[PDB]
Amino acid sequence: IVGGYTCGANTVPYQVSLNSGYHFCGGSLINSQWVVSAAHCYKSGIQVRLGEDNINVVEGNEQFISASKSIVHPSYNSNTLNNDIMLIKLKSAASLNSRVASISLPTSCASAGTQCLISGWGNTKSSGTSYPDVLKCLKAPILSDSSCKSAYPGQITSNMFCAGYLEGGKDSCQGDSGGPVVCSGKLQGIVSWGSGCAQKNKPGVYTKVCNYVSWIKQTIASN
Ligand SMILES: N=C(N)c1ccc(CNC(=O)[C@@H]2CCCN2C(=O)CNC2CCCCCC2)cc1
Ligand SMILES: [Ca+2]
Repeated sequence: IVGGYTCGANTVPYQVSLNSGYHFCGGSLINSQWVVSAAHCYKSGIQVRLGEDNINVVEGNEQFISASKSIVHPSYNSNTLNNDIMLIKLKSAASLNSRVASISLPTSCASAGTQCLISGWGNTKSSGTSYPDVLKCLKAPILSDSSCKSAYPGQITSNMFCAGYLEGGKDSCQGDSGGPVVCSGKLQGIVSWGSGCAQKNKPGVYTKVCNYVSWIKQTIASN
């Protein structure tokens, strides 16, 4: 997150870190057995880390649980990042508490202009690199689809939306991949892609979660 702030420990209790020896992606807890992340975060050997604030210090509220199964969206296209969404099953159910909580799925999509919270452990610099160890937060509005498509001609699909600031300085970034965009109490996006980070007229592009709720619900019910 570039241009954001320190959230504070466990103030985003649905935020997960995916670990394969190291943090490599975010995710969102949607019930005690399942996480949703980006398809481009797929890899073998994932451990889900819940209850995290400093990802390099054991502070006392963590739960580390191996994934038993990954399900990348059937229609994910890695070349275009269309349908950039993936479900991860936990080997054992998380113990849900005030620091380890699920986020609700949308009943409908969010409107342009709605303010959202984006969070993660990704790079905080727009030029160069610095990775935080505690969780960072950013308030950002959803942008109109027209502004989104003008920024990225021919590359935006119905399964994507932009959020952020066209003037630059505030955005998600590498390492935030797979993490949540929460608006009005619902998971509406997943950190997916963009051009650089926090560059002018290149806002963040997010997987449009409201298009996948039926797939998510049916998939979790059958797995
Ligand atoms: N909001 C931002 N500025 C932001 C930028 C980048 C990321 C991390 N994501 C990535 O780097 C992803 C995953 C692997 C390939 N990624 C890419 O973004 C590669 N570019 C795609 C492919 C080209 C056609 C349109 C799609 C964009 C996360 C956030
Ligand atoms: Ca920790």
